[PDB]
Amino acid sequence: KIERKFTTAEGGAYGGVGFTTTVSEIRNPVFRNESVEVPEGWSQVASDVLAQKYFRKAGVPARLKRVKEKGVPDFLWRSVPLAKLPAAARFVGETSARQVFDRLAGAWAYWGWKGGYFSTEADARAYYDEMRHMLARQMAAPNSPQWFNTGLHWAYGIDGPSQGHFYVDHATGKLQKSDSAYEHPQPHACFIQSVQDDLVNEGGIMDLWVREARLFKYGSGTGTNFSSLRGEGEKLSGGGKSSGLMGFLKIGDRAAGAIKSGGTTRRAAKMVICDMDHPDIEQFINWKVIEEQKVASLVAGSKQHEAKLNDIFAAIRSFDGIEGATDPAGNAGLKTAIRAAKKAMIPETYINRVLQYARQGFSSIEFPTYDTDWDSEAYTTVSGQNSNNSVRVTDAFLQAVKDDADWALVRRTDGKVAKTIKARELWDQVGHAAWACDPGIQFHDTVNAWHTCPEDGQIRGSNPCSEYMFLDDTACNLASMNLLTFFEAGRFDAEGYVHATRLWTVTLEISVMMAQFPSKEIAQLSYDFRTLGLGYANIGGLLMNMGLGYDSSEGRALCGALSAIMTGVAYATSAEMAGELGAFSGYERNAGHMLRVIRNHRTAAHGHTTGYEGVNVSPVALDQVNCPDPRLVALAKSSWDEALRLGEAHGYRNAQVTVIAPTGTIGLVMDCDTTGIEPDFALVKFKKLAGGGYFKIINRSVPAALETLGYASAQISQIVAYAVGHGTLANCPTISHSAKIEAALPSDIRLGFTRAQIEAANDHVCGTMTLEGAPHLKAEHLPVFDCANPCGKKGKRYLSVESHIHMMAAAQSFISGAISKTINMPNSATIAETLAAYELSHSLGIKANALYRDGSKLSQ
Amino acid sequence: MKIERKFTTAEGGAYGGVGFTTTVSEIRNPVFRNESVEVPEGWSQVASDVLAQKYFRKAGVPARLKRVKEKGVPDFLWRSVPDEAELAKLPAAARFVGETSARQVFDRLAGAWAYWGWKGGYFSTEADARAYYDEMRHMLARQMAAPNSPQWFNTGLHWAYGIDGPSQGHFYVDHATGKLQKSDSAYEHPQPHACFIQSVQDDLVNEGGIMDLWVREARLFKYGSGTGTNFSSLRGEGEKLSGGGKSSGLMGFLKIGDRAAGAIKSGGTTRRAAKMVICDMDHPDIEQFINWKVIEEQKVASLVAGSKQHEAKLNDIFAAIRSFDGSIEGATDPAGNAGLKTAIRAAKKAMIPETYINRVLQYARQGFSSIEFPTYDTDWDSEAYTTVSGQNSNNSVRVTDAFLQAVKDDADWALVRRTDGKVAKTIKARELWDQVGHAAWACADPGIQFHDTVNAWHTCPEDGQIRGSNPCSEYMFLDDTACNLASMNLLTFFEAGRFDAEGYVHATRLWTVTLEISVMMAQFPSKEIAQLSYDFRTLGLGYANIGGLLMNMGLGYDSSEGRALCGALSAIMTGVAYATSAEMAGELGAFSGYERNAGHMLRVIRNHRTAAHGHTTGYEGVNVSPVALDQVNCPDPRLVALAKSSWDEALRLGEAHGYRNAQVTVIAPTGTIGLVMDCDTTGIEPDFALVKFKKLAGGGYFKIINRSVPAALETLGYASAQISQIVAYAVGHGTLANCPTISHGHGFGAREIEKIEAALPSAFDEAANDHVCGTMTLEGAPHLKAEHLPVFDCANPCGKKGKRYLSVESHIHMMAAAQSFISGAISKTINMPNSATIAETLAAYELSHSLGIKANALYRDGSKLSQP
Ligand SMILES: Nc1ncnc2c1ncn2[C@H]1C[C@H](O)[C@@H](COP(=O)(O)OP(=O)(O)OP(=O)(O)O)O1
Ligand SMILES: Nc1ncnc2c1ncn2[C@H]1C[C@H](O)[C@@H](COP(=O)(O)OP(=O)(O)OP(=O)(O)O)O1
Ligand SMILES: [Mg+2]
Ligand SMILES: [Mg+2]
Repeated sequence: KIERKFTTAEGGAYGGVGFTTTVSEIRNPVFRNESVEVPEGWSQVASDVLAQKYFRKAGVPARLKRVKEKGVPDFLWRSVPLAKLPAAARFVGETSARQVFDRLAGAWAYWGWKGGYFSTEADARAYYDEMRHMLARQMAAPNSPQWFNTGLHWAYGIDGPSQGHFYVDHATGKLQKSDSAYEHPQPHACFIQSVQDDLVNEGGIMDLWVREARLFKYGSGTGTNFSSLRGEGEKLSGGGKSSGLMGFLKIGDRAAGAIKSGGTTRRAAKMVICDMDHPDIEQFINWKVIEEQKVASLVAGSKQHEAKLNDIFAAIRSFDGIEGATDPAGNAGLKTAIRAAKKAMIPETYINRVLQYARQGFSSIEFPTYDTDWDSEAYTTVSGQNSNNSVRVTDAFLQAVKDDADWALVRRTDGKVAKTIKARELWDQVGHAAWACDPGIQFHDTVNAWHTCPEDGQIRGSNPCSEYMFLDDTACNLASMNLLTFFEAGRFDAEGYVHATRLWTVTLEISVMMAQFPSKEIAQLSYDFRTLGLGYANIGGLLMNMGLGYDSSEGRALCGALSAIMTGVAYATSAEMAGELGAFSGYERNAGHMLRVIRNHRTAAHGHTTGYEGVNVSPVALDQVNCPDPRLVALAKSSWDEALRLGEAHGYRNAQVTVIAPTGTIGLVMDCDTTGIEPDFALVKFKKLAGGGYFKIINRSVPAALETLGYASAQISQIVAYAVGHGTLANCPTISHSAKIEAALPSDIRLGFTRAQIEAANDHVCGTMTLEGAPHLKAEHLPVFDCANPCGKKGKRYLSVESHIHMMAAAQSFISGAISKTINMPNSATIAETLAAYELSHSLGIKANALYRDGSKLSQ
Repeated sequence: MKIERKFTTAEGGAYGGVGFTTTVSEIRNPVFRNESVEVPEGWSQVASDVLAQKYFRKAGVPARLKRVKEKGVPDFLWRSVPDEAELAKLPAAARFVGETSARQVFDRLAGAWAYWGWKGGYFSTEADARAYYDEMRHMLARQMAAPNSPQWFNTGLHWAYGIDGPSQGHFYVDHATGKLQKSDSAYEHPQPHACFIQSVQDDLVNEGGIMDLWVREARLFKYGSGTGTNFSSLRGEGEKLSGGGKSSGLMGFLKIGDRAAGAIKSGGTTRRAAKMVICDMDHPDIEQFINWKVIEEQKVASLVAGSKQHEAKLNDIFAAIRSFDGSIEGATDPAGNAGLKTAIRAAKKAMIPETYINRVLQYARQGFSSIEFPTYDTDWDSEAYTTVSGQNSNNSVRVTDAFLQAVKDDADWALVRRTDGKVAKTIKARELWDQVGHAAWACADPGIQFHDTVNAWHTCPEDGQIRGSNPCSEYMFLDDTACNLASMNLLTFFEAGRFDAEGYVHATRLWTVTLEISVMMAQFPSKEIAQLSYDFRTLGLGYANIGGLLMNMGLGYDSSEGRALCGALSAIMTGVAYATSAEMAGELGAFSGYERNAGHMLRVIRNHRTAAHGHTTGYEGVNVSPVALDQVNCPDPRLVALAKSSWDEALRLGEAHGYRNAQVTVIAPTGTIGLVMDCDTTGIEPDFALVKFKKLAGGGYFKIINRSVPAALETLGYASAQISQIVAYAVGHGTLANCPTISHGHGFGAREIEKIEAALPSAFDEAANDHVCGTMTLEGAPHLKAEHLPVFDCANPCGKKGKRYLSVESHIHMMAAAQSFISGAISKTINMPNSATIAETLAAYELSHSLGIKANALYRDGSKLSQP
């Protein structure tokens, strides 16, 4: 039975929340539509995403039916389909955010009782309402495929023919294939597919491209561990040798580059992992490195070709007295030009080719040159630029870290040593590759120390963002909650955080039941383990609304405390669903292992530094000391004391509870100041609206931040004008008096007018873009405003590399799947410091990570 | 059906008068050796090497065998399996060996044909089956004919040795029930088909779609087969999807299957994947298809130049820091190192991206004073050529007669969309023709296939138009069908100065039966191919060594007589083969798809027939009239009579019972089976040199005269006293006796002994070199008349001094004489001199269309970087 904490039955889901109307549009130097209706306090980057990312533009009719069901209530009856109107208006597109809200949360609760997740009809609406309130309050949101593909058959009756998509009955447990692609929604965007050492059969190499391409066609991402593939030189039973791992990786990389995510600008999300003991590991590590060099040589050689080949055209037309010019015997400078196209390594074929054109009386040569733009032809020529490539490393390899031991790259066919190598020498290649370009790293022993069901195999791979780590051929449904939107007044709504987690743990399962999967194996494996992926975001957005730095043990404490609460309330919620409907079919097989993941969790939640069973690196305990504790750190010990006790009685409905996803698109309709576990990137940003947009404003985070500290209202406006500027040169900048000030704060003049970069005008008319060296503010209270990058042109302080990592390790001891992250390092970063970030990550109990040095790639 | 004997007697068997002897085959680097090779005495060392290293079953052949008695099966046709009881009397190493004699190959080849043909009811009596068994093996031993390599690899392994294995994804149709089945075994049903034409639909991930095609293609590449597909059904780039968004275009998905083909070795060997990609001239992306390989060759060259420049210019940066005095960061800055500022200057003058100059600077700061920047070259197998795309495909363009008309009329050309059929973009037809000319002139691609000439001879239009071909463009039929090939060595039918037409008709009939039995015995790599191959049963009988036959008859390749002979021999082959098909349809019925295409095929047969009677008119529904059989110029008037009689009988029997097979003849390249047959020339090709290298058993070669040169000059009438002087002019006297430029001396009398005997190697280290090692040509030779000189023209000039060769026109007109009597097409790639222009390449494509040719391809010498 579910409660009611944010709504009343009399007011419904929208009592206390207003409503407005805005207009979304595009145009180049013509997609439009204006009726789009959006709730209160909603931004337009929120409103505009929903208008063409999540709205349906056609296919719903004007007014349509209910259907008689008898199981459960009237308000959750499906809708199904024109002589009222002409050919038009039988053809309408969505227009209000409540239309999608009611079809998302309605289809949630509709299927929800079909499975019997409710006790009474009173719970159905008390859940149908309570969840729409969090959608309108931007409190939480599921993954984007749910924002559109859920509830079109429930609320509108949209349907069509289908194939390839297979599901299972929620009541019988039988494998079925779909006759419709809409009546069974598709809530999953992550997939961890498998691949075998085989070409043409199912589950093989060429089959995987067929499996990935139907994923890419729908918009989902996929990740695969390819180390099952035998290396280059491994023999064939009745033939010769294999081409190698990289040769087949380039087939899939080329296929990902040609298949768009549903046809739009979005690239294909694809992850390519390889074990450290693979014979072709050095080719895998240096894949992006040498392909990046091919891009560099393509632009250098093409320009050198275009120049020299025209200088050879020079000597034949500089000749006046004939065309004896083709001969490299008697011409003004053709003997100089042929040795000028040599000299620069131009192949002899294209030099004779150019004078072969001249003998036909030809004017030109069409030799295109290439650049370093990322959508160029050069990058499309090379491989790798469509895959995220990580490396699976065992703790044994990083125990040859210290002993300077020898590493065995073992063959796949006959499990025999193919080549020996110093481990640090191989570790040296990993540091250089990521320093210049990739690969990411995933610690195989750390991720499997928290694997809930190892009897069904080891954790071998991840999704394109390394956030979801379960068995192969498993999907996952996602949802993240905007953290700061429970924060009104000075306390934080723990009353609502656990109600949000408990309620959102349930809706995620209901689409493990509601779903229709792109393959039959993934369909059953999903039903068998009912994996979940609940996360949070915007924690960096509140951590200074809090009033305390991102790089602060007082902040990692709060992070690990609410990360413990969410995952604890989620596991305890899943144990409550296992007593009413039964644990997931794969639990009893692994009841001994899954329960050990949970006791290791709350041992890390009780702050204990010891007592861990089966972990390779003991997780970072939760800081009992430095947490602000608005009745919180004890609440984290409360849920896992209850999740362990409840799970011991009924098991668990889900094998995994939580993740941390890069809530990029989904964090925009939520008005999340920061995304995922990240901090904010600036104290100054912009924002669009109807007619024209991107009038610059001040990050509303630090007005409320300094309000938390001892400060008067006019006594922080203080610094906003110091940071956003005055929008005029009207009174005492260095470019006032004399040489029309309706630039209206764009923050350029269309100088050569003698101005020794005295752009304190920019510091004046447009603000310092930073609070470093600001009026009034106490020195000890500015580290609480450090961002991801140095704020502004003259800002110099930022959150260091360990600030990002230590924040991660504090949360990962209380999350099922890894935290997705790529930390920017300064251009100064050396190869030693790059491995230092990886080596620090494993010692801190992190499962996966990714680096990027500033200015390292030609894609700048 | 009755099978007669012409080459054997029942008492003599298959090898009566055929002597067998044993040789040695060996391979190594500056590895594998077979000390056991038994071959017919006439076989060369090269043919033995091909047999031993490619066709012999190298392992798994049991040393003791035992027959499996079957009911109704003659005893000599019984299967055999390992004799497990008698194998245990041997050391474990001797129980399963490899094949050792050509007889084993011959026996298991014809044994399986006779065995399966018997169960299929193809033989009237046991005597006919034994005659077939005997005549088949005799021809194989006598190098008169050969099936395509997959038959040499695979046919008879299960029938002769019981060799078996598991099988997935392969299918066949039961000859008795007609129901589709799945193979339990990988060897019981042989896989004799080498070429496949495959369809693809405008779909990404459904069966028959794009990604599924790569799976199908990969399945063929693993076994060693080649693929051909017309991709014109794929959406143009920018065509909207009804689910929202555009398609990324045809070239993007072509890049996928091209990258897959480069990563899959055909047959697992060092061989490359045989892949044919075809686009229609009205496709919206036709411009990117035409200039595809043109741009990729530039990308290769840019990689060669850009990498070496990146190497050279970035090493100098290190040398500027290493020879700096010793502050090593007042060394990394160019403000304190004058030589370093010169290096960065020379690096940016080379257009090297500065994002890469900051890296090597930051790299030197940490202590490393070295870097590996790999540099690429123009070799075909190196990393540069596999980085780019297209290299794993033969790109052909499919041209309509209306387009060629629009080029003549300077009309404009619409590029039709695939979804709605509306005009994507209008282009001038002539400038589109100029790109095809410029592309093929620069990087050999694209080739061309004439859609209307191909479908003018399509015998089964009710089941669709011929849309594509096989990798070498000889097989042309419906999509999702295969074809088994076999070629006859024409020269073997020439002895005592006359062409044994009676035996040629005999070999055609028996090999037509053989190829049809191969359809019945086969298993196929997909259900649709298995069903369609069962329903139409296309055969690919062909020939080789017509150029070697022409030279042996004293006829030039570029002559009316040589073209009239090939047309007659091609008319007899296809005529007898079609008449044999019609007779087989008399006893067992026409193929399932014939009844609805009868009026269509019989029309094709009539045009073949009227082409045989010499009529320059009398063709039904044909866009470009074929080259009718030259009646007055053929050197043997009896062959012109036999051609007319064969097509009269082929149509008469077709009118009665139809035909067992929808296609029947083809001209394959015969590259490997030509070596095993010891054909002087392959397919329709002429010869290439007047002196050749003979391979010795242990290793090394030594040059000899083209064996057809003495036979030619005899036919023309040159006396034996003149023959030896003409040959020694070409091959040389081997060793410095008779020279008039530098010979005997004034010196060594001791080291002279075998200074001189060491002069046959023919490296020679003025015109004294031409004396001992020969001119290697016949122009300017003693005794030889000037009107007989063209008889020795070859595709390439011979020797360093030789200057005449066969014209491009000679090649094309020889094709046109044969194409009129070929079911499919003729695999040909014409090599043109480096001096050729873009207009001359288009003229070659234009001349081929006007002469009834179905497809062609050109390679200008020196055009590709791949050519050393
Ligand atoms: N023709 C080929 N060229 C190159 N690599 C190939 C080829 N065929 C297969 N491979 C590679 C792909 C895989 O890495 C590996 C196994 O492929 P496949 O032969 O289908 O497996 P298999 O399970 O049948 O084993 P085996 O080949 O030993 O019988 O060999
Ligand atoms: N996501 C994609 N990105 C790029 N091209 C795509 C994508 N999906 C399909 N295509 C291309 C592949 C083909 O060229 C063409 C049709 O493929 P597909 O959409 O699967 O066909 P379909 O038969 O389902 O038709 P339709 O898209 O009209 O419903 O579009
Ligand atoms: Mg295999
Ligand atoms: Mg589609």
